[PDB]
Amino acid sequence: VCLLMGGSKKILPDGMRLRGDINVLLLGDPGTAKSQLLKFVEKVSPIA
Amino acid sequence: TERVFQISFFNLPTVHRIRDIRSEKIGSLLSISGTVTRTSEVRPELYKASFTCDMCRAIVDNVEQSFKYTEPTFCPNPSCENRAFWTLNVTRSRFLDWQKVRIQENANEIPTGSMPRTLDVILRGDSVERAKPGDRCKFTGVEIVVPDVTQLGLPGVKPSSTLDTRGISKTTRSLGVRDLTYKISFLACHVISINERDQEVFLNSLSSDEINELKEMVKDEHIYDKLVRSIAPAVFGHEAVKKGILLQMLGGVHKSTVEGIKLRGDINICVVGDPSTSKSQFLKYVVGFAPRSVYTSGKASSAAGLTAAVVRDEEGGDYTIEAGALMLADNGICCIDEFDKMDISDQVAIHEAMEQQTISIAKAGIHATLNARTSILAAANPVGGRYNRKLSLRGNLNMTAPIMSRFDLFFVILDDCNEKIDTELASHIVDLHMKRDEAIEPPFSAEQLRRYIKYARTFKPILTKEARSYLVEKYKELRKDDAQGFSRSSYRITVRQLESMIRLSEAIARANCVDEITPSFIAEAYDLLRQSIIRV
Amino acid sequence: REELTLESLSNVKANSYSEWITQPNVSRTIARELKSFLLEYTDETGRSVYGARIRTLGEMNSESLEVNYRHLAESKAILALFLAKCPEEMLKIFDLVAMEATELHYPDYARIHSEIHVRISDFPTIYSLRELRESNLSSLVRVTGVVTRRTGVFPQLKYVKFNCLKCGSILGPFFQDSNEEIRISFCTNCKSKGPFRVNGEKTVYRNYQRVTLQEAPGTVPPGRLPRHREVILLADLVDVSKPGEEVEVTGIYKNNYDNAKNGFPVFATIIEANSIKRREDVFSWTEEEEREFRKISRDRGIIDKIISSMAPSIYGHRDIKTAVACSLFGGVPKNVNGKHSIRGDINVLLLGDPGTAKSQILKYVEKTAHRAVFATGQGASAVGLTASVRKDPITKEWTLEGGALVLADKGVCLIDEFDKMNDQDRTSIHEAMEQQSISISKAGIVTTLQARCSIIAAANPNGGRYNSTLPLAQNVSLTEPILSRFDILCVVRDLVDEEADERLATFVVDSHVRSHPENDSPIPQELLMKYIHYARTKIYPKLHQMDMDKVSRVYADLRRESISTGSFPITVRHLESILRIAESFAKMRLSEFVSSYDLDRAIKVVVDSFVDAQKVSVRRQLRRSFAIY
Ligand SMILES: Nc1ncnc2c1ncn2[C@@H]1O[C@H](COP(=O)(O)OP(=O)(O)OP(O)(O)=S)[C@@H](O)[C@H]1O
Ligand SMILES: Nc1ncnc2c1ncn2[C@@H]1O[C@H](COP(=O)(O)OP(=O)(O)OP(O)(O)=S)[C@@H](O)[C@H]1O
Ligand SMILES: Nc1ncnc2c1ncn2[C@@H]1O[C@H](COP(=O)(O)OP(=O)(O)OP(O)(O)=S)[C@@H](O)[C@H]1O
Ligand SMILES: Nc1ncnc2c1ncn2[C@@H]1O[C@H](COP(=O)(O)OP(=O)(O)OP(O)(O)=S)[C@@H](O)[C@H]1O
Ligand SMILES: [Mg+2]
Ligand SMILES: [Mg+2]
Ligand SMILES: [Mg+2]
Ligand SMILES: [Zn+2]
Ligand SMILES: [Zn+2]
Repeated sequence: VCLLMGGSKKILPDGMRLRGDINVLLLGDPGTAKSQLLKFVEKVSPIA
Repeated sequence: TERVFQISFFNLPTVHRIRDIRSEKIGSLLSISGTVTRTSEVRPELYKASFTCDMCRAIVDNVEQSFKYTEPTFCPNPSCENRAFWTLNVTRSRFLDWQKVRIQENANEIPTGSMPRTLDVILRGDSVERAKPGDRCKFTGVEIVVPDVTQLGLPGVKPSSTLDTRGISKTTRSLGVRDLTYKISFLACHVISINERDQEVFLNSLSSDEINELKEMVKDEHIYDKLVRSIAPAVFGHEAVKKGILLQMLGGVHKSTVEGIKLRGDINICVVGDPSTSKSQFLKYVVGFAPRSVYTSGKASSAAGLTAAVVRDEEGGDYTIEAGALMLADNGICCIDEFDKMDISDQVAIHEAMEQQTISIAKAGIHATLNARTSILAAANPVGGRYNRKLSLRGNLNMTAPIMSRFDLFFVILDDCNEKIDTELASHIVDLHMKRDEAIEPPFSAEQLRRYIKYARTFKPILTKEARSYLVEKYKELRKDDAQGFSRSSYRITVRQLESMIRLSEAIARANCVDEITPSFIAEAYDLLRQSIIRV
Repeated sequence: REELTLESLSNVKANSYSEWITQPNVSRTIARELKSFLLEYTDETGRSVYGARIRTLGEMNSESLEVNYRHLAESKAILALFLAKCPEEMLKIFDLVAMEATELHYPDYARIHSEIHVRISDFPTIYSLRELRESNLSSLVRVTGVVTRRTGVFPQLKYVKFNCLKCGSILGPFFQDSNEEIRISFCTNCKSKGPFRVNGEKTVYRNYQRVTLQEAPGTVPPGRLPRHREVILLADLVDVSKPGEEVEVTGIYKNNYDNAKNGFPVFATIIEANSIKRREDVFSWTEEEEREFRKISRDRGIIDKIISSMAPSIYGHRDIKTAVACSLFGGVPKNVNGKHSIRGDINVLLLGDPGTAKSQILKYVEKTAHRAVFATGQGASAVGLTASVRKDPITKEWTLEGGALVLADKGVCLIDEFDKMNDQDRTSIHEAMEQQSISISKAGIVTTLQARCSIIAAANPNGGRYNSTLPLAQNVSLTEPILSRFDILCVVRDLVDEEADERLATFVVDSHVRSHPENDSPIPQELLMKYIHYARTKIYPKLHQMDMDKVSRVYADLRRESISTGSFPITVRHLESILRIAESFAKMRLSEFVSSYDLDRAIKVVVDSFVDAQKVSVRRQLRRSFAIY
């Protein structure tokens, strides 16, 4: 949910862009639904 | 209408090479020889054209087309007085059969450092399809010239023709300039080479004295042993390899199932071993004795040279299939020396022909399925340049497993520092150098041995009922011998060995010239196969 | 004089048969006499075969009349000889004759089809493509061969209406044929001879196709290369002979007229096909056949009958055949709410030593499966396993080739040599097994093709022989991610038993004996193939909560004996493979719900596959842990 929302981007006066998107890693045992939650995120995101 | 007659001269006093062809002999009868590489499909050639005039819609026939498209000059009706406007109507025309053969120089006729020359021979009439790729044929006919526009840009003063502009009565741009550049071609009226599956038709057309000697050879008791001793007389002491070569040159029978598995009866042999063990002297012997045999090397071959290629002679010209080594050796033997040196892709290409005995080329708009019914006699060297006795046959050979499976026999030849054997090999090598053919003493000459093999290839061996059970028992014995625990066979046994045994038994039955496979033949095949496996 | 009879037809007053037939005095005689031949000829039993053929033609709105050559030859020998002599002037009179005969029975038929095409069949003289010479030109030949290429379907001018650019006038229909294009120089309204353009909108067209017919490689004499010809299919035969099909083409052998490349006036030849037929739909069923399927399904032990039916020249390998049947019938895909997706395909791996018949169980699946695509890790590259946008170098146009997994979108993909594959093929197969789709962004094309295929793979162990002491993961080149996607793993090793080896050799020598060139309870193949197609198309089984309890417990047991061993993880993927194989077991019985016995069989298959993929030390789960199942 947080990754789909993501944080707010900042464009500093320096041109220093601060990122708002969230990156989430799932290290896990095989058969733990990691791919199925990736496929669902692909389906539910507007662009994915 | 009228029968066209073909006068076919032959038996000329002399035979010319491709490089002996010179421009003095244009339009003259003469004989050449060459190895056929490519043959055209028979095509219709306009011989007596019929023409319709646009003014007078009459029909002028029997317009002889000598060598090129030629419209008539005078109309049949006197009123028209037209000469330049005509139409060819194809149904009302007459045609001949035309095939264009391509012939290369024979391997023994190429000069030092030069490359083989190629010539386009034109077969016409009843001589079409009398030459097929791979065969060395001699042609009798006319040395002709055909237009060759590719001579543009060549050095020298190329000839040209201009219309004579005198006696023409100008009034005060009519060029008519043509290029007289030609190339030498050949028009053959006679082809002779320099379907046998039925036995009786083969024996019927064969000289009586040869029947005398063939039936004497069949009447002989140790005919198998004499045949083996007559295989590769120059090589000394490798008798298992000679047995295998003889059986390969005889072959089994091709059997097709109900659904079309199409079991193949061609014995494939691989010869591996230590350096200088005569492995390439057996491949040398096979090519030059076995009919339709093609010899090639691992590093001098490509996937498009072994199997058929899609080539183009002229830019802006169409594409053609020139026949590969696996097709020039069709119904024969392909002797591939240094199989290990050959690239992986070429090995996969040869695998495509070992599985289905067919090659599929789908390149450039040609989607042809060619058949390559060939036995592959391969010579290979183990990795590291020397056989490892304490390593498996697979570990010794870089040859891929899909290729290795289709080889029925693996003859591993190892040399040893045996006092007597070395003294006797060396006597043979030096006597083979001192004398030329007196040092070779085979029980049968190549002529009658080839005749016997040609006769024995016509049989369909059948195995009797006890042969089936003993084949089962021998397969069981091979399986029991394998995976024993201490035998450590070089390559392990499966149902491919059982099929190898059946076809080897059929080859042995052909060697003995009997239509029934005696169980002793299965025993001999079992021994020959079993002795091939080397314990680690 | 101006009208002849059948007896007087033989005497030819012209130089050749073409002028004889073109002569109106002979043309009307031939037309009348063929009109008589269509009407009178009847079979020995009494059936007027051409009567029934006309009724069938009228009742199916077809424009092809299947005229035989026995009947013409026996009834009117001189006309059959004329047809075999000049089949261009004939089949033009007789097409009109057939049109008249079908208009008599079916009046007002010209409004439907302009003309009836006649398909001469059972021609006696069968030629070979290498035997065709100039003497066969302009005549009717009957060759046989395999189709190797087809060039689309193109319209060809048949009834040309030409627009006058001076008036704007549309000149009437002018019949154009396969000889050459026609042209008009005379107007009517303004009598202009200037530019006259074909009007595409008002012109009538016919289908046209070129098929390359190449000699069957088996029939070619040794040392000779197969010969090919170009067969022209016109307006009714288009798209009936796929490449690789062995057909018998009856047609007219003629010259393609268009000489200086050869130095000789040499013409190419074509065969304008009259009738094309396969010499020897398949998966379609009738109502009677559907009833037969539904009745044979009700018999008990049908699953074992189907299992034994598969691969009837492959000895033993009964677990392999069970897995092959399960994959052939397959499960059923499921979407919860468009949010969770589960594949309904059973991927089966065959890990075996050399000479274990793995390739033969792949060719049999290609035999029996509808929409089955065969590919290899290395070798004959009929299909590439990878979707690519490739520019064809001869036709100048790009093509988006879906991979072997795309071509068999709803069927089976059979991969041989799955142990050895390129990284590209490995990635393609892995991502089409994970997502059931093929994503491609090449040459401006960005699309996700569908690859909802069931994968049957054949592999060789890593080294040459299976090692029971080592686990399956390190006995073969491919690694954890790809092996997990395989629902069933059939591990077969080359055993060392006296009895098995004896009986396999008895089977092979019997097959060799049967196959000699001299005379020296399984469901039938075609019935089974139609049965499998019907079951896949019509049967979508389900389960019910009544069978939840046992399955859950089994899953738990599988887990606990697996971590105690610790060698192989059995995850939720194994429960979902049990479910899929249960759906397949119900499918082969034509059932709509999954019975508990189907669940038991699926559990048995899954546990057997998982157990046989373990080590000998880990194999205890078979003897005393999972012996209950
Ligand atoms: N907690 C769970 N709830 C529901 N289904 C699950 C659960 N865990 C696994 N599955 C199912 O298990 C099957 C395989 O799980 P995957 O999503 O492929 O696991 P994974 O951990 O991503 O595997 P890898 O690491 O990619 S090999 C899917 O069909 C999931 O629906
Ligand atoms: N387009 C093609 N499709 C299939 N096979 C072909 C094709 N072109 C050539 N071949 C093969 O090549 C053989 C040679 O026949 P042709 O191609 O007609 O003759 P060719 O050697 O190209 O001679 P010319 O110079 O064209 S008369 C054929 O019999 C086929 O086996
Ligand atoms: N048993 C033998 N009989 C006759 N000549 C032999 C024999 N063994 C070796 N030779 C001779 O030794 C040489 C062997 O050369 P090859 O026949 O090319 O050997 P090879 O086994 O192919 O060697 P590699 O594998 O290419 S290093 C030739 O001079 C042979 O005539
Ligand atoms: N159980 C069996 N029943 C019948 N024939 C068999 C059996 N096992 C092996 N064979 C035969 O053994 C040979 C093996 O050929 P394939 O079926 O291609 O084997 P394979 O397992 O694909 O071999 P690799 O691994 O590709 S070298 C064929 O001639 C089969 O007919
Ligand atoms: Mg995953
Ligand atoms: Mg050598
Ligand atoms: Mg295989
Ligand atoms: Zn004229
Ligand atoms: Zn006009």
